[PDB]
Amino acid sequence: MKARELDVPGAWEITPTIHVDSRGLFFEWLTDHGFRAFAGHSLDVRQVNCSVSSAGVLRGLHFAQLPPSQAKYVTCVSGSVFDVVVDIREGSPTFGRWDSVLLDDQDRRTIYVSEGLAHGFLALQDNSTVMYLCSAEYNPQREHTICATDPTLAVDWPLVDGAAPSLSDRDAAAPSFEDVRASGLLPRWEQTQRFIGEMR
Amino acid sequence: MKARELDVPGAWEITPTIHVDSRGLFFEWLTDHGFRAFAGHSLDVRQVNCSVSSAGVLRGLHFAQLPPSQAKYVTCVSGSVFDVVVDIREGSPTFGRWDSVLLDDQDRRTIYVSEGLAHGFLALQDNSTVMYLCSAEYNPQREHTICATDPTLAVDWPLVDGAAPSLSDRDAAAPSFEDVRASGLLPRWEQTQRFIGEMR
Repeated sequence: MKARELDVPGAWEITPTIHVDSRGLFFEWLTDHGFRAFAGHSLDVRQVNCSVSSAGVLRGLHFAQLPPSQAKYVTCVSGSVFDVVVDIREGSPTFGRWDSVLLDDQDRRTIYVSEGLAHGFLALQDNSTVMYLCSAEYNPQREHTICATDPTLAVDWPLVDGAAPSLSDRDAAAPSFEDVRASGLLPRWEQTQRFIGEMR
Repeated sequence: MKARELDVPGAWEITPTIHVDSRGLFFEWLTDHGFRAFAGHSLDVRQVNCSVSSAGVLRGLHFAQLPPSQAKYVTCVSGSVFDVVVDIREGSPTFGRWDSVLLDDQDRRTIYVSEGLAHGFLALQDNSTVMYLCSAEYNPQREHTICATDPTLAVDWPLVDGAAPSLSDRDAAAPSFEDVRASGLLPRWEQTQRFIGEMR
């Protein structure tokens, strides 16, 4: 299982080894040995979520406060989504930068988003199903959103032929990256790096 | 999340609460609190597998030796499969009995199969995708198969319009339930119950 670190350190694109046969195909989405190899520790799966999205739906950008924050291991099992990770860790060398992975049912990649990072996606097709393993259960009291179209982050979302994204009400009213930063709610690089080190 | 114990004790059918909105739908597939409620302990996810199957493919019947065996939390995210669990635990009150759950992308149910049970499924539609969380990594040296069409177990598979199942080569040559039993490879109820108790 090929794992490539993204331009945001602590986020990875994983490409599975897909076994194809007369019955269809099989692959190992996660393995503890494969995960540990790139992440340096085991993924503690406390929750697994699934969404189905129509074309142009944008969910994000979410993060969870440290600790324990909420690491995400994210894949698309039908359709396709353009998935984004944002370095929101203050003091990080790449603070403010983002990168993307194309998740879909063709190459069946995954994005791993480690703790204190922000994540979201835009569904590129109808009936786009995303599953994601989380290192913590849903905790609306420590989960935050950043406007997915925030001009400081300036993520380049690939609009669908060629229309405005559909967002939830909460995601549509999300505060700006600068609002969140100035609220002292962004994770700190020093502590996220240390928290990941104590797991390793 | 509604959890109903099957006729095989230690296997459960889980029905999620599906949240539907303008974007599509979302649900929590697993939560630690929801899992613990019915299973009495946390699921230790060490591997997650995914298959895509065409109509009439039958995978099974697999089990893993205790300990730690391999508990499975199994769902269908596209298409539909008829999923079977078999009580292969010697000394169990329901030794030899089986039950089924219909997994599909409509009701989005799950089957939880605890340790020392045997599991399999028959895909009822093309492009039937199954994901499953496992409490242990793939260990071909402690994993065994029982003929899915074994006459002692006598599972009633729902053949697809109306043809023989397609099996892997290994599953097509699997030994009989009585071969496995007589090889002392079946799990023991007393130890599986005790192993689950030490986790609880």
